[PDB]
Amino acid sequence: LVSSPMSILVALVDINGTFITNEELELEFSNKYVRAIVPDQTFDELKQMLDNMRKAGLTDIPKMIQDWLVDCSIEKFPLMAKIYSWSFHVGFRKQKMLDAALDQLKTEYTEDVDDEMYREY
Amino acid sequence: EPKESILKKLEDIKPEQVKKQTKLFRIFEPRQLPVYRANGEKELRNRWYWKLKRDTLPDGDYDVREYFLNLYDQVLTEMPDYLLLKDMAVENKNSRDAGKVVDSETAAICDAIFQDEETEGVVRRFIAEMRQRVQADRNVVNYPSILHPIDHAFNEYFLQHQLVEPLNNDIIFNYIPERIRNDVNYILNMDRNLPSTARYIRPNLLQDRLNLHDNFESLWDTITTSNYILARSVVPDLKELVSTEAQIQKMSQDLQLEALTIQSETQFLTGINSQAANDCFKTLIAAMLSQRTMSLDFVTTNYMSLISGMWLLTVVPNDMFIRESLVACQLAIINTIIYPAFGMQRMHYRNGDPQTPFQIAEQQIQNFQVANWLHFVNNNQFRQVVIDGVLNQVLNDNIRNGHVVNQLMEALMQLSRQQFPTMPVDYKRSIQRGILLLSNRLGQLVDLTRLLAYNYETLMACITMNMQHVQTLTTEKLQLTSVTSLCMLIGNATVIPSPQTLFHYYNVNVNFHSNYNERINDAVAIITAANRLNLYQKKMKSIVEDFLKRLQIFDISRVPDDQMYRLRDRLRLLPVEIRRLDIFNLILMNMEQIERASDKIAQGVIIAYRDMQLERDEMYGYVNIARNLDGFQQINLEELMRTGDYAQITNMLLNNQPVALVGALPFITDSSVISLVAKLDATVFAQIVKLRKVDTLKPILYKINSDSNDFYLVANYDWVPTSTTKVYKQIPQQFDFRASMHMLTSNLTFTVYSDLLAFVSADTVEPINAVAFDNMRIMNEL
Repeated sequence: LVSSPMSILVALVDINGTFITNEELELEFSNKYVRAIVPDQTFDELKQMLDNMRKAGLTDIPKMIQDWLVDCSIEKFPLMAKIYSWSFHVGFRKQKMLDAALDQLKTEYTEDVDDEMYREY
Repeated sequence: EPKESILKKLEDIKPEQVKKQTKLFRIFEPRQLPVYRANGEKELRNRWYWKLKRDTLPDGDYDVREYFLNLYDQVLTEMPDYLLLKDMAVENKNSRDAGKVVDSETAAICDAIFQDEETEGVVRRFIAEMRQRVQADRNVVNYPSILHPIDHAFNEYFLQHQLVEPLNNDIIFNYIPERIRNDVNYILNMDRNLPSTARYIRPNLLQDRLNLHDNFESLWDTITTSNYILARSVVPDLKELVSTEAQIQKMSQDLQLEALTIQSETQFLTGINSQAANDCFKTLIAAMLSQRTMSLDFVTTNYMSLISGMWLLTVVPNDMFIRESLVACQLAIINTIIYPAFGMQRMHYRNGDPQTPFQIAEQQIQNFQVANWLHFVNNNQFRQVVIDGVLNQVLNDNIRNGHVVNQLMEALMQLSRQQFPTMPVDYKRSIQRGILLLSNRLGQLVDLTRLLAYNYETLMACITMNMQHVQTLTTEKLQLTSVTSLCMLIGNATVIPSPQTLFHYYNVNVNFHSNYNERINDAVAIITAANRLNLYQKKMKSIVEDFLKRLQIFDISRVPDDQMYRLRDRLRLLPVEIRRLDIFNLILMNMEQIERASDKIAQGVIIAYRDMQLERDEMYGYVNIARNLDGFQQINLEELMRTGDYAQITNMLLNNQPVALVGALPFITDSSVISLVAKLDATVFAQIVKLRKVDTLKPILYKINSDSNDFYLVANYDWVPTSTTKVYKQIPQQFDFRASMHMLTSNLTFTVYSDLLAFVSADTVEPINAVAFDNMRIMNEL
């Protein structure tokens, strides 16, 4: 729940200069400027994610995300990165092997697939 | 500041605020007032007169001129870029055809006049005939409007001097710079046919009228820094650079380095990485584009730095480098590579010498290849060419095709064959190793020179302001290790500006240029208007501060006042824009009429000492108004207040000498006949002698008619009132409904567009097949 918004947040920050990988750790830096293009559906998904946060009893984290959403600046993005990192420290989820496996092998196979696509693949 | 903040400021500039008129500009309104007979008796019928909508004119002639400067500012704010009168149209409820009029205020006047019982039937007939006419063939529409003549003049100027022009696909295509269209490496396409009723607004791309490149060194430094940041932002990034590890290993093999010394190497290999190569590419192209001076940073112990500097001075005109750094680099090259190669004694070069080290070496060197390369480096300069109306700095055609790289190579080869008579063999070996490292990549160097030139000219096609070549206050530091990295790591991958990148760069330049010109126009208009309105107590520093703040790339906290006043002086010599100038001409023509319409101030007071009959004016009855100051000596109240010398006025008041005190004054409207008989109007001037102040002066205006409490005296004694004082003031103009009807004409409808290049889809050919000006591929190495 807490880590979900990040997948959208990265798409809301404009690039004002960036790094470019060359060979395995080597970075050449660009002054390129890129504006963040975000459709309304993505904003609806982010709203749904914050609603899910609040439905689970979260008040401070969604409020922080909403406050950051006023400007969507990279200078205040460290708080978003902080929330993202903190989400993973609530421990592991060592559920039973049966439930975890059944979740993994939960398949809905169909004969109604695109034969052309599968043959090309 | 951080470069990112500067880039954000530059890329946040919008094209221009587009103004639409929603209501007709109006200084006047009709107002119904009671009228009185020639004997002062009230009539049963009122009359409509023209009055100021917002009567807020101040006291004092200077303050009135200030008010009119403020009015000029307001009108310029209300001046629209385009106008469609169908938006202003409202229903005329008394129209026979149920037609429309503009604006809603006209409809309000029409309703008030029609519903009034005192309205002549001809006026009601006329109101019934008021309707709009649509000519869809010409895309025109005419609407009736009720306007004061000054209001009509202003609105007519707005209607007839709009800024929108027809837009079509050909205009959109020609909006692209001609050199981008001429380039065969870009394919341009459209998917829309713009309608015949489409409109657009041309940016004001006039060249710099302030000439900030001349003697405004700090402002020019700021401008050049902004241009440099923008150019860096748009310069493409190098790709498929030779692997730094692989190239370092190859260079170690060529140098026969001792094992494990690659990390510690400082004569050839230090500072070689892809980041430095990309930074060198960006720095060179951006500095040339923005015409920003460059500073060379190097360590004389690094021979590779000197050989890369030889290449750099071959390809980049030497005027692009600050003199001291160029001199140091040339001296290192001469004393480390050339003179020791030819056995010449080390050059003892004097700091401040009129000649560069290469200029001396060219005379002193007998080898033809080395001397020829030295001469070319000495004389390699930009060419100032006006292309498509923009001044540009063009590289030599031999640089553009990479041919100079051969000349340099020849010199280098001749240096590799020399004996170095005075040096140990290891010195010759080191120089040969450096030359070998550079010359193992001769084809790559030719390709890199051609790529630099092509990217430079392609991005130069997108510049809209003149490329003025002048040394800047500060420099951009270029490390020669970055040049070495660029030389040693550049691959065979052709990187050229993306068409969308070119369009964005051109749009940013256009927006900056248009903002510059529009703020120049605003400042010039305000300064010229203030000068023509004789606002001698006005300090124009605020105007220049607003101008610089709206330029949005200068921090005014670092701009002293003398520089701002120099900017004011330069702006003061520029002509005013045609629209602003015509608006100010209208205001100058009509300001006397606007001021005399005020009911809050009078134009003066005539202090005579004889009985002058009160004038008959239907909207006043009997009133002690003077239509003109004829036959009276005039004392200017503004001059009296400015100088503070009350000797003349005191002498005239003590000696009962008839005079006229001229200037915007407030007055007391007293309707009492007993007050007039008591001669109170003559009692309001002693305070001038008492206190030597005229700002408190408030002449009495008598308004004697049947509404006066003691008007029977006028009626029962066949007596025409007389007064010894008069108020220099005008009477309101009657509102004639028929004479105030004007058919305002506009276009029925059109659509205005802002970003023309949004309609252009542009692609690049495969970079392997991208060609240069000479019709050959930019890069041919394989």
